[PDB]
Amino acid sequence: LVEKLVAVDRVAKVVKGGRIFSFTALTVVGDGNGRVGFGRGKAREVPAAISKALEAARRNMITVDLAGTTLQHPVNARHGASRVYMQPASEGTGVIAGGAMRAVLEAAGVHNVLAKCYGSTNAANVVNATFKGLRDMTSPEKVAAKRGKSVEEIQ
RNA sequence: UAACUGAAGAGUUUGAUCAUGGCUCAGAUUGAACGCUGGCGGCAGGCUUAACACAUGCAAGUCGAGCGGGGGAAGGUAGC
Repeated sequence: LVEKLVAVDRVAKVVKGGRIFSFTALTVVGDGNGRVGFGRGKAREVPAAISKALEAARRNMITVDLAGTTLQHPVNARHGASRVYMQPASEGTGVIAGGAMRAVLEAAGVHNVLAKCYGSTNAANVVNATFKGLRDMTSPEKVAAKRGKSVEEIQ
């Protein structure tokens, strides 16, 4: 099970006579063959936050249907102010995307894809948008089943 | 046979946060200039500014089988 750590940030909370500092961690876990999830964790120390984030990522998982090593069709997704566009590519292209998208795509098992961010580049929001798009991608068999047709009829 | 296949972000407003929004950076390119340094070859390029003023040399001649004159070389013949 491959695990990636997207970002680590230090946050502060104000009390009388000083401030309390903490750490947040965003991580993405996956199997490399269509199962992927992400999570966040808050702690006083960085390793504890990473462990909690990994546990949350393992608890929140979905299944993604791929076409070999690439996407089925172009995808547009959004979450808040972050918008993402993803497009299938031919073999040998690679993963042409930013780090936040790259982590999710590589954990989910995509090898050739072109991706682009618009709007805000906040890591959590970008991961959310990419996750939603991968969740909502469809497939010819599902399309044929829903329309009451055959795969060769659908083309 | 073939004539196309293509898109990455980062820093900075606050005691944290999300958004909006400017500024800055990572690329490619040049008829370039400057600083330090400097062996060779091939192929290219070389006043972007004053359509400012120009010394000097060259950059449009050729035809005697169109024509009349006129020159200077030799040769031959004569004499002394």
